[PDB]
Amino acid sequence: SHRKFSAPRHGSLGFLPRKRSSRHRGKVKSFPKDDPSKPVHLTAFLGYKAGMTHIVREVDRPGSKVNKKEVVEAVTIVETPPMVVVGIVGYVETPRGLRTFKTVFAEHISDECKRRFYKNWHKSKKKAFTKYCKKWQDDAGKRQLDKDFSSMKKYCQVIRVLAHTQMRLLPLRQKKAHLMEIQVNGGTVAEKLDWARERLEQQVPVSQVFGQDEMIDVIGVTKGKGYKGVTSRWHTKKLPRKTHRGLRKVACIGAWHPARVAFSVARAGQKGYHHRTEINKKIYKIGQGYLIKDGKLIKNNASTDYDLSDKSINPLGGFVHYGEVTNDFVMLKGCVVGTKKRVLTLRKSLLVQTKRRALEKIDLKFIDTTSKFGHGRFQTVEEKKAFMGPLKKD
Amino acid sequence: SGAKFRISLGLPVGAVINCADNTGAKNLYIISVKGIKGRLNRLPAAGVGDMVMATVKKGKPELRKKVHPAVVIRQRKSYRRKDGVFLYFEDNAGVIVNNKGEMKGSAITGPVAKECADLWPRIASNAGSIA
Amino acid sequence: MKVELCSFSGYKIYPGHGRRYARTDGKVFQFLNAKCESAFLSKRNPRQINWTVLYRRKHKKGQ
RNA sequence: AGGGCGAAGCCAGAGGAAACUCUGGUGGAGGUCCGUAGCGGUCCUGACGUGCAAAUCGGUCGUCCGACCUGGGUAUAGGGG
RNA sequence: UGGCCAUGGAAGUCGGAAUCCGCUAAGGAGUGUGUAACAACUCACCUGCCGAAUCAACUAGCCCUGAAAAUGGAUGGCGCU
RNA sequence: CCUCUGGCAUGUUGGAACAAUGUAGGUAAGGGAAGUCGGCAAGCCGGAUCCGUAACUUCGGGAUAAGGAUUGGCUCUAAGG
RNA sequence: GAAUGGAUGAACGAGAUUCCCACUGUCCCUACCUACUAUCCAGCGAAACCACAGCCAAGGGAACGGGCUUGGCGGAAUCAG
RNA sequence: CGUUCAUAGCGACGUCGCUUUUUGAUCCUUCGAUGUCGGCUCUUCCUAUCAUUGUGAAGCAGAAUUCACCAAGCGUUGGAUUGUUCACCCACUAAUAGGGAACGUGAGCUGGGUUUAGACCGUCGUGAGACAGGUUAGUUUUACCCUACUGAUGAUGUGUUGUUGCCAUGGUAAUCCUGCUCAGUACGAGAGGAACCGCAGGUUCAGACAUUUGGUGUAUGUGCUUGGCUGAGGAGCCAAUGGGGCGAAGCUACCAUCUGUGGGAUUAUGACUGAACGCCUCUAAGUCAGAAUCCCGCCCAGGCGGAACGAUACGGCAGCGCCGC
RNA sequence: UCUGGGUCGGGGUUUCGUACGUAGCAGAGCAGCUCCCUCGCUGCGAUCUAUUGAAAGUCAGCCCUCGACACAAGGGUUUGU
Ligand SMILES: [Mg+2]
Ligand SMILES: [Mg+2]
Ligand SMILES: [Mg+2]
Ligand SMILES: [Mg+2]
Ligand SMILES: [Mg+2]
Ligand SMILES: [Mg+2]
Ligand SMILES: [Mg+2]
Ligand SMILES: [Mg+2]
Ligand SMILES: [Mg+2]
Ligand SMILES: [Mg+2]
Ligand SMILES: [Mg+2]
Ligand SMILES: [Mg+2]
Ligand SMILES: [Mg+2]
Ligand SMILES: [Mg+2]
Ligand SMILES: [Mg+2]
Ligand SMILES: [Mg+2]
Ligand SMILES: [Mg+2]
Ligand SMILES: [Mg+2]
Ligand SMILES: [Mg+2]
Ligand SMILES: [Mg+2]
Ligand SMILES: [Mg+2]
Ligand SMILES: [Mg+2]
Ligand SMILES: [Mg+2]
Ligand SMILES: [Mg+2]
Ligand SMILES: [Mg+2]
Ligand SMILES: [Mg+2]
Ligand SMILES: [Mg+2]
Ligand SMILES: [Mg+2]
Ligand SMILES: [Mg+2]
Ligand SMILES: [Mg+2]
Ligand SMILES: [Mg+2]
Ligand SMILES: [Mg+2]
Ligand SMILES: [Mg+2]
Ligand SMILES: [Mg+2]
Ligand SMILES: [Mg+2]
Repeated sequence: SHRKFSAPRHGSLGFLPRKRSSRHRGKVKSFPKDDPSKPVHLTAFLGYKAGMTHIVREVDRPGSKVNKKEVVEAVTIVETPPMVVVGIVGYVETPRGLRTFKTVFAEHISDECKRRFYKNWHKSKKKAFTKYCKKWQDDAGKRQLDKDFSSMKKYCQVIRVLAHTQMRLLPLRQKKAHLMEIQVNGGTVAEKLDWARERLEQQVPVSQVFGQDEMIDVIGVTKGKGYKGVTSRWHTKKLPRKTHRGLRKVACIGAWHPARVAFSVARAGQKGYHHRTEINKKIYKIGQGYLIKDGKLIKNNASTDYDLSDKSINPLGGFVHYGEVTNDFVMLKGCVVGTKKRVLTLRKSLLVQTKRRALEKIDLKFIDTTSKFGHGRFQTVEEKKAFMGPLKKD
Repeated sequence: SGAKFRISLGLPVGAVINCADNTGAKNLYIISVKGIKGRLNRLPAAGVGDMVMATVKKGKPELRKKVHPAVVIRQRKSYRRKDGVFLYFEDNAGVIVNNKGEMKGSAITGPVAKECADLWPRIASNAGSIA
Repeated sequence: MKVELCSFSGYKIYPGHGRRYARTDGKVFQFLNAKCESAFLSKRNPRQINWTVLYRRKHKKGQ
């Protein structure tokens, strides 16, 4: 018989094999369509989820009840120290797909990057790209290099730069810097390639990719939760108290007579550590890192035009389970995928953004900087020292 | 013009919020919440500012033994305002009302939540304190 | 962003944090955290409780 | 075990013209109540269900001075007890 | 020619018995529209133009409509004009 | 419930982890039986002292009816041989 | 329907119902924690069951096939569920 | 019948069908047993479409509407009584459409009901006993095998190894509503009373997350407190987590917060040019618009499928890469 | 050898709510002795004040140290165009 009282089914099939993702670094499954017209640029970046916090802002959507009313708002800090371009890699269209065609690597490559290429660095002699870099200083090699670049000019269509992180500049344990292919979207391929050939071995900061009040897509791996039962992993009803063989289950897997259990039926398995591409996360603040002209410039982070203090986005006692954000960072609206410390791919949108909400200009009023390691009540240490007065530790 | 925003709604069907207008009713047995499509097994729930059908369980015998519309005015379940302040109220409370939003009483004992005030003007007019 | 003061302890309450209570008498209290609010609801006279501002004013601490 | 209720009888005081009646005690009745050991075995339709167990376990329960519980001895044997 | 029956109004026109003559080139005592009822409109006979076939009613062949079921599916399959 | 006398080595094993399902315990915002055949299960209540105690009644009961208040520590007082 | 007993009825009931107050994760709606498991390891080590075996759709067929026909298809050895 | 008018909507007397969500026939299968109702829970299909998209119809002025077409994408709820299926009532709603899957689903539960044994009542029986007549009490076993599904190591290949990648094939997702505006406007004698574009939000669903609010809390963190025990103080411990305040981190909740997208082919339909048929016709050759559909996109997984690039065993015995013969 | 990661220490953060000791003319009262002084002195005495936002914990999965201490090319199995 039919099921009596209808109800929409639990969980989406558009997300499954609900298995542990192969990758850790979230792949960009599609870069935006390079119109050939606008100038060249990078489409993606690779940051790190340092931590959350508040903002306060005046909102300007006329019509709303909240028009010209200061709301608060959660935000993620994605610490994003500049990447280093160490390669380009040409692709060519085929009817089979999109074959990689030619990879030209830079001359010098950091041990940050070289780390990646060995499973055990302690034990290696660190001999990678050793016979490669010989090419970059002779007649023969330099000529072959030029012919490779020329061939890419003749044949290739898509060009991706290879860059990698500056694992050096982070509070993370790891030294093995994440590489990633990032796509150069812009003018003609010959122009496109000579841009990336100029950028080779060079820094690239965040502000060169992204701008403020820009919708971007966060790509990463979800905070993993191990083996989980069907009630956790699918949010199935619990069965009642009296159930004899347990109650965090599904009762009827399936009907008798497709005499197999279907792929659509809810089973217990891996919950979390899935790959996920959340879209439309507006950049409220691209924040300038600590720098030196005479003394430190720690202010330039979490100070606003209306606050004017001497904060950084770092709260008291740091971001928890992370560190100090001593580098440039972006500040997205809302939560994003994954854990603290997780490497996170940003990506420019796939989508022509023209909604009132997606063109809204964000002027921040106040960044909360109170500790997250307990219930914080002081924004800065100087404020605390004022409020408390002197302590026995003096 | 400007619409409501959702708020943590802690009056499922089965609550007896106290009538906070001068009718003569004391309680308001919420038998249903107006404008709820709802899902299997799920109780219809009315926060503050929500319309509601309401039997009176104790009070005058004019009102007893029939259904009236009503509005929830305070509620003990702490909702979050858009300015990031949570707010709760010490008591759940409402007012007997007609279809078109007018009170059938005349004066509201206690404060009304401004989520209810902005959305219900005739309630707001008879409300002494707001928020 | 009008920073308010905790009706128990005395500390300031920055926009994000804490909770707002609206008693039926028709007066409101702000609580920094639950710790304050619990002492308030259990009727603890904050001048008796050391860590509050009201106590330390009463006992002339600092200065 | 330990508690509760407090029946007859008894004392004093007060009233009553008498009949006798009230008030305060004392007294300690009962297949009386709570409740241990004991005896039992309600519900969880709990645990267990190739068990610890060919009927057990846990909590929860009924009863707990009486048609009470219980050892040993002794009587009744198969269309019979 | 408000023809007759029918008045509730049918002078062609809810219905029904009738149902012919004149002028005629020719128009039914009327196919309908519509009217309380008319009116007004609409539906032969003949021309003017154009330039050889035209049109009706049956009938039977293929094809199509008629033709709605639950795991995904079976001219055996692939396919086939 | 904790202790001495006396007695044991955790009831036929150890180690490392701390997933899902369980078995046995707990806690939960707002609502309060909307759950379910059914308040099943758990929760409320609980001791004592002081008040206060209904209908009904076989006048014995009902009755711990219900419903209330108090309770610690410390320093004293008075009363009982 | 009147000792095949009728009508009653205080007290009593692990007896059968219904409502109210209280109380609660029964539920809205699920969540977190603890212990013993389950898990991995050393040692030890059973049983039921067993024609052969073990991916499907449809067909026909003793009228619901793992095996047959026609199609889809098929990749060692395993772990927790 | 529908004032008039067979056919907007209907439809007698007759007639032709489909359907197996009714009940009968029947007895082919199973009696060395295929667990016998309902509810819960979960998935999937069908359409005979209640709503939602796109449209033709009216006895469609508007509003409300019934009739029909494409169409099953997405929905179709909360309760009172009843073991119920069914039924009815209240309430909300956009709508509270209908079914199938061994009348889906008991090694998934439950066991209220049927349907053993204990008992009561009525009627029947001389009686033992009977009763699709009522009542109450009554044991719901096993998975460690194979498959299927879920996740988890691996597998053959590529000389070995690592890299960054492509993408065959699978899956797939968004939903509907309110308010404001249009506007008391069109339309209508009035009564009443729309719509497109905007704007603001919300339902249900999905995917995350913990800044904040809440929950948990054996950090056994820090107080407080009962009974006991170290002669006491101090410091502690025991009472299967002694109890209780508050509680970091961490999990976690529409109980907190964030995000949810674009094309193509066309269907129904309405059209163009235009014969057939000197006219006329959406059609016959030819052309246009066209959708909750379908296919892709995004999104998830990634093939006994490929890719470019790196490094390729100094040695103490080594072993190999090219080249030519 | 971007000299490193680790243990201990130190900051920061944070949880709780002000440790022990000592002092006090604080302290309801009581006592002993006397100078029977009742602010006599000395003792008992919950609690109170001060020292003291004190004490204590704070990665084990919080943040910074570059202070102290050691320890850091080591082992085993592999694989060939
Ligand atoms: Mg259905
Ligand atoms: Mg059971
Ligand atoms: Mg925190
Ligand atoms: Mg339900
Ligand atoms: Mg049992
Ligand atoms: Mg078992
Ligand atoms: Mg044993
Ligand atoms: Mg033990
Ligand atoms: Mg042992
Ligand atoms: Mg033993
Ligand atoms: Mg609760
Ligand atoms: Mg129900
Ligand atoms: Mg119910
Ligand atoms: Mg019970
Ligand atoms: Mg009683
Ligand atoms: Mg009789
Ligand atoms: Mg007689
Ligand atoms: Mg009889
Ligand atoms: Mg078989
Ligand atoms: Mg007629
Ligand atoms: Mg049959
Ligand atoms: Mg079977
Ligand atoms: Mg159809
Ligand atoms: Mg069945
Ligand atoms: Mg089954
Ligand atoms: Mg069973
Ligand atoms: Mg039964
Ligand atoms: Mg029986
Ligand atoms: Mg096992
Ligand atoms: Mg002590
Ligand atoms: Mg014990
Ligand atoms: Mg057409
Ligand atoms: Mg077209
Ligand atoms: Mg189109
Ligand atoms: Mg695809």
